[PDB]
Amino acid sequence: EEDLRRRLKYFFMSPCDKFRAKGRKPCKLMLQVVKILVVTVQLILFGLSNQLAVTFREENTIAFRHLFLLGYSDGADDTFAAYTREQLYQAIFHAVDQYLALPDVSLGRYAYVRGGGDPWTNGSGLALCQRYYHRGHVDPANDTFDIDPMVVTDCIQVDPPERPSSYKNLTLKFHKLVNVTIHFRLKTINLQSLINNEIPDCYTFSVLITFDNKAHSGRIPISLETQAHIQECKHPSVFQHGDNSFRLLFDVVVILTCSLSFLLCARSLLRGFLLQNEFVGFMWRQRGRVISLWERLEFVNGWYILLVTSDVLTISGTIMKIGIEAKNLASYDVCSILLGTSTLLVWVGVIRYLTFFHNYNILIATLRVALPSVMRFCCCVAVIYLGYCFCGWIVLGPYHVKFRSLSMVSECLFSLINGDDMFVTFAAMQAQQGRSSLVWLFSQLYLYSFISLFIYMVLSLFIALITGAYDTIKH
Amino acid sequence: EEDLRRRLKYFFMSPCDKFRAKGRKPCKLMLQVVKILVVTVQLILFGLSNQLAVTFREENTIAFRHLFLLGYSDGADDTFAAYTREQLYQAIFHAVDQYLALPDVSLGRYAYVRGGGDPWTNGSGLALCQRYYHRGHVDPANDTFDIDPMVVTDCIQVDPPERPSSYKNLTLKFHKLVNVTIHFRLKTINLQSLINNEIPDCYTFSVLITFDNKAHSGRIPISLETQAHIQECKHPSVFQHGDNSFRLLFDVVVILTCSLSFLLCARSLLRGFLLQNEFVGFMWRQRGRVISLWERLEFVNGWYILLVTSDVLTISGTIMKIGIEAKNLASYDVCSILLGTSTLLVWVGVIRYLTFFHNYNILIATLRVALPSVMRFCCCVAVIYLGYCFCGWIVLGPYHVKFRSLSMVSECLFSLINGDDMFVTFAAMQAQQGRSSLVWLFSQLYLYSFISLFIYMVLSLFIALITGAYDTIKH
Amino acid sequence: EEDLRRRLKYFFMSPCDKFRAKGRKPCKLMLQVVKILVVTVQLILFGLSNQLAVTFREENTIAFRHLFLLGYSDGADDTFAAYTREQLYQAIFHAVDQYLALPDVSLGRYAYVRGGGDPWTNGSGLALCQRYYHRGHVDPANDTFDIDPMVVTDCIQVDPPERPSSYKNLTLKFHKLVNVTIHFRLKTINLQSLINNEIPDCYTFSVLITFDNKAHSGRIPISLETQAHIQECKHPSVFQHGDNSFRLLFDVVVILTCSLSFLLCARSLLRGFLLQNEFVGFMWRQRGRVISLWERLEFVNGWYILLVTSDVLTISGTIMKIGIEAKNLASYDVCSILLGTSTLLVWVGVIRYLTFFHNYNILIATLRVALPSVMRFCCCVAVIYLGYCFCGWIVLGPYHVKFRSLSMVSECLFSLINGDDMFVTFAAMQAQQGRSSLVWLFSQLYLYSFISLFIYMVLSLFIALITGAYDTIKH
Amino acid sequence: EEDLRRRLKYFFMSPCDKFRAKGRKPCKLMLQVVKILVVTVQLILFGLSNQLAVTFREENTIAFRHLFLLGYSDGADDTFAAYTREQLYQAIFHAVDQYLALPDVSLGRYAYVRGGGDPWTNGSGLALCQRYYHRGHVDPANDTFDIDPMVVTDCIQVDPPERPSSYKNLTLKFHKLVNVTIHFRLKTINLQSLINNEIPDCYTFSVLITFDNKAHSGRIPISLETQAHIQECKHPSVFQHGDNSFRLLFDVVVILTCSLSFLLCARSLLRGFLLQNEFVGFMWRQRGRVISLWERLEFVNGWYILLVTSDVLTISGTIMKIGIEAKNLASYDVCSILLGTSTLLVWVGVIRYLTFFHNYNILIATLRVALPSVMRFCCCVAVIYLGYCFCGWIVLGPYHVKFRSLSMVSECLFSLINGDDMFVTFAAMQAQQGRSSLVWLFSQLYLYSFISLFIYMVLSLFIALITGAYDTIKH
Ligand SMILES: CCCCCCCC(=O)OC[C@H](COP(=O)(O)O[C@@H]1[C@H](O)[C@H](O)[C@@H](OP(=O)(O)O)[C@H](OP(=O)(O)O)[C@H]1O)OC(=O)CCCCCCC
Ligand SMILES: CCCCCCCC(=O)OC[C@H](COP(=O)(O)O[C@@H]1[C@H](O)[C@H](O)[C@@H](OP(=O)(O)O)[C@H](OP(=O)(O)O)[C@H]1O)OC(=O)CCCCCCC
Ligand SMILES: CCCCCCCC(=O)OC[C@H](COP(=O)(O)O[C@@H]1[C@H](O)[C@H](O)[C@@H](OP(=O)(O)O)[C@H](OP(=O)(O)O)[C@H]1O)OC(=O)CCCCCCC
Repeated sequence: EEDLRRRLKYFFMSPCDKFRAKGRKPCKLMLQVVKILVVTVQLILFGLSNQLAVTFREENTIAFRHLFLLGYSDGADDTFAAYTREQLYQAIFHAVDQYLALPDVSLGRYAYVRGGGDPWTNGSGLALCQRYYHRGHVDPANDTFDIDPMVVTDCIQVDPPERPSSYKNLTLKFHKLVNVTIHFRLKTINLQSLINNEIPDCYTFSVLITFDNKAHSGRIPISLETQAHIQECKHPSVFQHGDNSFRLLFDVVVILTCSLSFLLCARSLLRGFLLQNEFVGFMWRQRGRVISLWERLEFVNGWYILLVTSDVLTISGTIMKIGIEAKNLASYDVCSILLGTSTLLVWVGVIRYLTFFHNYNILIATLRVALPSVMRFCCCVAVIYLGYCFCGWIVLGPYHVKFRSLSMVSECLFSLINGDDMFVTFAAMQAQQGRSSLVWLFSQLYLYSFISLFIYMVLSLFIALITGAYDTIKH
Repeated sequence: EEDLRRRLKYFFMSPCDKFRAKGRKPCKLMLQVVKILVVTVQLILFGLSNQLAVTFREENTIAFRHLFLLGYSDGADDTFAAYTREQLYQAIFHAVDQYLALPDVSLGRYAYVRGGGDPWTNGSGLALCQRYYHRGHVDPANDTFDIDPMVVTDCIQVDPPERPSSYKNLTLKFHKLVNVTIHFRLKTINLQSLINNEIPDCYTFSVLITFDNKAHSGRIPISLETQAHIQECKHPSVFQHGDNSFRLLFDVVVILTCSLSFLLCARSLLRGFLLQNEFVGFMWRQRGRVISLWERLEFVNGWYILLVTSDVLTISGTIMKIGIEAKNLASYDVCSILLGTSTLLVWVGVIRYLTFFHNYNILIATLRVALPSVMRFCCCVAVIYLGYCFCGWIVLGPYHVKFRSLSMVSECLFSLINGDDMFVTFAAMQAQQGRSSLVWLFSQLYLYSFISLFIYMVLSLFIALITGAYDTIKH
Repeated sequence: EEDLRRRLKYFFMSPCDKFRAKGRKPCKLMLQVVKILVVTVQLILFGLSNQLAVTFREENTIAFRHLFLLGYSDGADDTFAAYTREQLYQAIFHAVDQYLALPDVSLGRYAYVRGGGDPWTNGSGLALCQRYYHRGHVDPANDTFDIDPMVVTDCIQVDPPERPSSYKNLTLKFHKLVNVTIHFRLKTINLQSLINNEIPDCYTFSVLITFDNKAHSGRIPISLETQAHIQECKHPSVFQHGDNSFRLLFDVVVILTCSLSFLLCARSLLRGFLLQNEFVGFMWRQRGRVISLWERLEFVNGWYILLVTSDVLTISGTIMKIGIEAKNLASYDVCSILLGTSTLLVWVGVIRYLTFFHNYNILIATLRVALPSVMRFCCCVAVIYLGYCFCGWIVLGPYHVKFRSLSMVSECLFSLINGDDMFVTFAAMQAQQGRSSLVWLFSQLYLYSFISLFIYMVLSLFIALITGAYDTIKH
Repeated sequence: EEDLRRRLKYFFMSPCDKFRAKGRKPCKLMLQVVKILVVTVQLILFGLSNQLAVTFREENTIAFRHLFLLGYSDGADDTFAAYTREQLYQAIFHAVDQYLALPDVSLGRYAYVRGGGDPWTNGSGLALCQRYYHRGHVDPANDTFDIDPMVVTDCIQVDPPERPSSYKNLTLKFHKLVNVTIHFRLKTINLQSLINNEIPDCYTFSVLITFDNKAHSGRIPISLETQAHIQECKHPSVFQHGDNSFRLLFDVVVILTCSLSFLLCARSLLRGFLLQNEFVGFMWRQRGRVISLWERLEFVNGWYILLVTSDVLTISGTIMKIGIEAKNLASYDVCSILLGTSTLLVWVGVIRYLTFFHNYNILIATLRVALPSVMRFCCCVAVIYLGYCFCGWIVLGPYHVKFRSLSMVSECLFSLINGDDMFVTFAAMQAQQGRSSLVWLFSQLYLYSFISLFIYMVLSLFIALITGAYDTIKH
């Protein structure tokens, strides 16, 4: 520390002592405070426009399941099937007879498409199709079965009449069938213009009823899918952009203020790297050996590496959100994560504002001392925790529904050590008590030892590691 | 401490040492003990009269949903709707045909109103009305839509016959409709006079059936509302006030005894302010600087500021409860909070009676040392906790019902760190596993990191702060 | 300690040092070990005979609800009612037509009673009765109502024919009715003689169908009750007492061995009282003042006061269980508590056998040091906990079902601080969000402050009191 | 320690110091690392072939309950019964009429058996049978009942016609019947050859419909059972073993590599026993007395005793899994436990690899110091915990369903101290509030004292034992 006491001990510095040494107003500091009030308000004005366009989308799918499926009651979306050979005829014919008489029984003013796509012809609106094996003759107890898997697509085409036969002659070959699908499209007008007070959207659905039979087990599940394709509709109206000028000028400010904060925060990371040369350069190997890949990262502080990354995640989400004016992108799964994960990192930066206080620093710096010791112990438990996942998946696998796959076993074993759906899993074991009573005896040894290891001892380590790292900050 | 050792060290004083110095019987202390046995008994005699008048009110609404709605089974109050154009005709006509034949199928002896209100005429009892746009012609794929929002109120009036046509000619214009409401009123006699043994009340309901269609999505929810308007009914009977003299003389005692305790407790706050002049006045800036806005509030003790406020909340609730004899106020939401929040503060004052013991003081004064350190750490977590609310609301928003609004996200994320409805949220993510499988991967990173931060570390700080503030009271 | 070092320091004594001083085999100690293996085996042989006689009793009530009630589906035992005036005629007539044709549609071989009781005549088996007000004429909007409460009992009597009219002329006066009940009895033969291999029991039920209308709110709940009256049936068979001699000789051993242990344990309490005279008698007020109501109870040890009481509870339950041979007592609610609470106290006496070990004593004597400090703090919380019960019962009372009475509020507030039915209570508040939106704002302040007081601080005191009383046993 | 400092202090040795003394590459150590990647991949390739063969098995049983049972809706598998004498005729006849017309209404191409088993004749496919008492005449109120238990098996035989009467004359004797069963078998072809691309399996079911009446209580539960008998089906096809050569050569590697690791790990246990002779042999009773059955087990380390046992459990599960090629064994309950429990012990051996680090050893060796003290305290609680099981089973036994047997009481009392199904048990007590109101008062003393003993104190001992054993590893 020969020459640069004025400069190297100005880098390591509390921001409240900036006024005493030289003094300049915090135009560097309060720029990040603006980012709190600019990014959050962007998300609320976008999140309330996404909430409106889903509660209309998911309430046409419910209205499509009652008009197009035979005997649909609420709550049954997985147990709804067809078990006889005459219920599958009555489910296909009811889905078409309600399509050929749609604007006389349904309310909402839907209209047909006269489609010209790939699973349609030149003048069709409905296309029910079959898939089955091209050559097959199976018979149990006379075991000459021949399988050549090649799907045969025998589509049936019918058009909708509006202003005032060849599908009833349908054969399915039930010992050969794979699945029967139904394709049609409907256009509607979103009449939710109370909040917009301007031109609303014009939607175009795509309903897919699937009579899937892949298990070949005498059970055909029936479902319904939609893909709400959204674009503008050609209006003869005028002056839409009187209210459109209140939302697009606000989104380019985020492109500015997060990138204007990307200029200043990254430059502070350049200034921290030039002072690495000034420090070890004049320390000309004086204390033997200086750099051991730990003294270089002292200049690199963990808060500027967070705001630089949070500016990249924000600027990659604002460009995608501009694709709502007229652009033909339909991907809200990517656009919402890039805005959502960035907003998670913007808010946790306020802890740095709470860091420079002498009474909050004790409550935070224990989470930097214990953060190695907690994460070290999490590797001694995630070896044990992966042990009970493979043992429960193959023994309690055929008999129970909760223990079926490792995406579901690791959710039912992790919710059971925190105290939820516990007696439901014990009471489900006793439905197989008389049925193969040795599995029930192993399911009592499995569900008593796993629950009394991660609650009574392993959960009690995480209490003792924080308290053991709380006495070492003031004693 | 020159002159007032007899007086300033009589203010700071344990109440059990009052007898030794001068000595007077505790007519100041035991007045608050009477307030325990006067306010609580007021609430139980009022709470058991409110319980009787609601279990009659909410069991006529259930009886109105079965008589007036077509196909109403229990448990369905949100999934009950109408999806075709003929089920809405059969739901309006069944609600009127059971109104024009009400005293021949229903038990309970209801009677009509012959109403003279604002949505009625001079001689009507039932008024079904429409609302629709005044000028509209929408059509998808021929996109000339014109909207001028102005509700048109085409009410239909019909009267009930009792002693031994123009509504069947109803058209709704389903591509233009907003909502269809139904207004009528019924009067009944509360025959629950077992506990009263005197004149009971006479009610007048107001049933509102709402065929609301605001989403314009092919789904019309059906509901029913009541506002039980309550006043007396003109009796030719005599001597009601033989049992009425057991409840109104007891309520003016609370007006006395809480205000007589407002005279003595506030005067003790005046006496604590005059001794502020006697203390710092004769300390004529002797130790440099005395008052720094912390030494003034030493005279202000936190228990007399609580009982003064609890007397204002009580006296503002006793005046409102007098409006049950003959007054025409109908507001129980304000009257019950003013009594309920006051009773919460009366009971916690008993801790002051448990404060002056040498074995309970250790168990309470740790909650005054740790109360800063817990509340400081709650500000370092409510910044993180508001981070995960915005990230979960826009990503897991369209796909799930629990994560729909911040009034519901902050209830499902807070119940998940205490161990409830945990596996229900994990099993609801896997219904969208094949459907857009990148959201499911983010919902595993979101629901494993949020749950292992506020249970394994942050919940383990609150254990270490109490223990760290429990060793500093006896070591 | 002058004279009785041989005797007073033989009273205070570990039982493993009994062999070294004088020496006698533990016929005093191992008598209590026999009580472990005699009382527990009595309960299992009695508990498995009570389990068999209830699963037959509660599976005739389910079979009676399907044969005698119109439209009874499972799961609905509180929502089952009758809302129109014609459904109450069809529910009474179906309960009688299935009684007059019972042995032709029902399986089980039930038989009639030809009853001679108090609500019957000389030759009747079925008695449907009415109760209504003797003088009443109520009318809303012409408010001259007169009430004279006196029940009029107009019973209708009909007899069952078996070997090959005046009830159809029934009028109920629905604006005057109170309730309509139905009384009959059936006799059956318990054919579950697989485990008995001797004469089984012969039952006589009593079915009570109640069309109760006390609310007068247009809703009549329908229910069914049974009282299975049990005695012997007059058999011409012989040699029942070949298997009866395996269960009554085993129950008089408990009358002996618990009372033979009442002779020795109470005599040890007499011997502890005579040595109180020998101790303070020769201490002739030597150290000033000796007895201060704490030194007398040093001789009284807390384990012999437990086994004496556990012998009284056992001997009062064995006498009652003898009333199953031929005695006409029917009270299993008293007999099972006297056996159950006694068995709870027999098992916790084994801790005394684990007390005399130098490695288990540390784990138990912390529960005698902390047991004052935990119970002192439980009085500082049960004052706060009773505060939130009265505030939640009157504000969240009319709007919600869980917060209806203090027998239910104190179960829903206590299960919410341990982590169960938490999000169910938050999601039930938002069904009244638009309906009177100030109650919903108070229900967020009520259900966030109560849950973050008894989990984050008050639950963290009980961890700090045990740890603070665990360092004071070895440091 | 005279002669063998080179040898006895080479046994006690960290494996990272093996290179410094003599030096050889870890072919002993990394063999166990191969066992991680060989046993786990064996379980995933076997677990995904068991998952496919169960989701076909349990989706034919659902398809059999809708085709063969009258009025079967989903969710009712215990409440489905028959209560009148005409519903049992309509349930037997519907199960046969859908069997004699099975290949005309059902999809899946099932075929009959023409069975030649023990409950069949020479040319039958369906066998409905009766069981009843051979001599019985019971009558209540004329109490001459005679019972001679001997089952009479009156089977009725009928054959299925395919290419284009004596069962309708059936009498059941309902006052004498025991149960009515139905036996038939069906063969189907598993058409799930997408993942196999070769010859699939050929199944043969066995459906058992049971009209069991053992309670004789007017309720006959109806159920359905299957035993999917699996073997090959005689194919005229060729070249199945092109894909079969990818799974059987991988399973004999586990037979090698776990037994090749059984040669080296057991030899290390032989070498630890020869050095017991070298240690105490040259210590010729020098320090008085050496071996006290604690110094012998110092050579026996707890990790080699675990891998030897885990090799026996693995080699006993690989031999059983070979019985899937052509062997006629059908026992997956034994084969999955021998693989599952072995895989649990393979994964926990990785803790030994995390043991030899100076920062993970503190987090693990506390679980060897506290493991006595936790297990000692678990014996002082499992005496109390067995006390509340017998007290709750006989008092809350007849009235409630959750407290019915000790296999269910010990699951509902253990899930209640961890915070699950808590308010469900409190709300179930209040359904018997008016009915025998002294049991309800005892159920509040029972469910408030048991829950505030094992959460507020006993759960707080396990936190204080870990923290008390964490300060004794670094202070
Ligand atoms: C005369 C008009 C009517 C007044 C009738 C008065 C009848 C009588 O005998 O006087 C008592 C009076 C004390 O009452 P005083 O008016 O001062 O009131 C004090 C005041 O209420 C404090 O807040 C009380 O403390 P705490 O909240 O309880 O902790 C305290 O209660 P307690 O100590 O009373 O328990 C009181 O001292 O004496 C004196 O004034 C001091 C000596 C000067 C002599 C004054 C002689 C009157
Ligand atoms: C004679 C009538 C029948 C009595 C048959 C008696 C047969 C015989 O051999 O006498 C033993 C008797 C001791 O029994 P004793 O009647 O005093 O009974 C004592 C009493 O039961 C204590 O409560 C026991 O303590 P603990 O709850 O176990 O902790 C203790 O048990 P234990 O120490 O026995 O284990 C007993 O000392 O001796 C003496 O009286 C003292 C010497 C005076 C000589 C008396 C000679 C009889
Ligand atoms: C010749 C027959 C085939 C044998 C081929 C042998 C090829 C060769 O180079 O010999 C090595 C052999 C050591 O192997 P050795 O048979 O004694 O086996 C030891 C044994 O397996 C221990 O349990 C191992 O400890 P750990 O579980 O790992 O902790 C240890 O492993 P490692 O130390 O090996 O890693 C072994 O020492 O040397 C000696 O015998 C001692 C010197 C005497 C000279 C002996 C010269 C052969």
